[PDB]
Amino acid sequence: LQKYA
Amino acid sequence: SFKCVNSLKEDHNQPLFGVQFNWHSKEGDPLVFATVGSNRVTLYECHSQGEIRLLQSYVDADADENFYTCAWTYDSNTSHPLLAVAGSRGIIRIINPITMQCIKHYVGHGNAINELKFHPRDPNLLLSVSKDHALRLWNIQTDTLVAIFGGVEGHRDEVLSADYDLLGEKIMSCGMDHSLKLWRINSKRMMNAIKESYDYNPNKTNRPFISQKIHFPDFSTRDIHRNYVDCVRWLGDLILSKSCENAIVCWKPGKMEDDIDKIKPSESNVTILGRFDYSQCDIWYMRFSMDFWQKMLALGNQVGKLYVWDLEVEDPHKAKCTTLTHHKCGAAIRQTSFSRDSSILIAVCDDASIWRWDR
Repeated sequence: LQKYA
Repeated sequence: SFKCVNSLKEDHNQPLFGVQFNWHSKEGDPLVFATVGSNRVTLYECHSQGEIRLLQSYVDADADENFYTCAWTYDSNTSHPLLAVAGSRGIIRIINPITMQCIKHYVGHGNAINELKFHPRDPNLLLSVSKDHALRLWNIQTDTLVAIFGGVEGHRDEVLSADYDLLGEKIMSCGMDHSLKLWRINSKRMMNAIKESYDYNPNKTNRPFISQKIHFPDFSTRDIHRNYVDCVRWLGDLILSKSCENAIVCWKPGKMEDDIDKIKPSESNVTILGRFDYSQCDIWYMRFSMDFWQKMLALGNQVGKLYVWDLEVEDPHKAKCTTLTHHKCGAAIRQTSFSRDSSILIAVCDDASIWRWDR
């Protein structure tokens, strides 16, 4: 799970 | 229908995490919007032929600040618009948008502030939601902390978003614990606390102002999404919320016929009224927005595509989707904003770009 692509 | 008329990029090349049109702009003045990213907030004016005219920024003295969110209000005595901004430092700044002076600031949250929202009927009541798992309600007329919404029955991880209902009688919050929680602020306790916050003048008394500690939501559910819930909005008595699962869910507490104001804190049921699916929005902190009248909803995804749903239909699941793409818009869209007359839609991106769509 990431905040950035 | 919407057409892309212009784009630009800010010089810091960092993500723009927020964008908001000023819906309190005066009659006959041009439409103005704010962007937040890096350690700055910037205002722009929309003009003819797609022009996006750069005005002036506020740049934080701390190069390590990162602003995440902004929200417009106005000064209740003078009518002049004000802009609240916050982010990783957990400091709320109230900015005079004319001069971009910081008028005052508020500290309290234990960590980063992920969203700011102003009360729909009271321009002085500011809600902040924080990485420290709490929400805080501020009165920016008397500079008081009215209430903290937290406790072990509050959120157990970062709060990512919240929204007031139409009349500002209740708040729905959401965050990393996968939950959505209802907090009523028209209780006798909270109405009294807001009234007392208006009567507080530290130059005329010896007491500090006592904040309410609200440790129990009036409803809670983890049955809508299965991951971080990063944006929530009331649609009348219904809720629109999203996670990073490529869906906005339309739902309500209780069973189909249950009145929202009869929902008890032990309510175990929810009702799903529809779901708007889309693609390629697997990262978190991606916010949808609605127009002033709540006739439409816009969301960008992580490869620069815009989805716009027409909600002017008899039931939520009948919403009509339109998509907007541009071959040069390929970075993640963090937030959108409609102008108050709904004639312009702005999207802001992880590569510091700003995209203007005119109807």
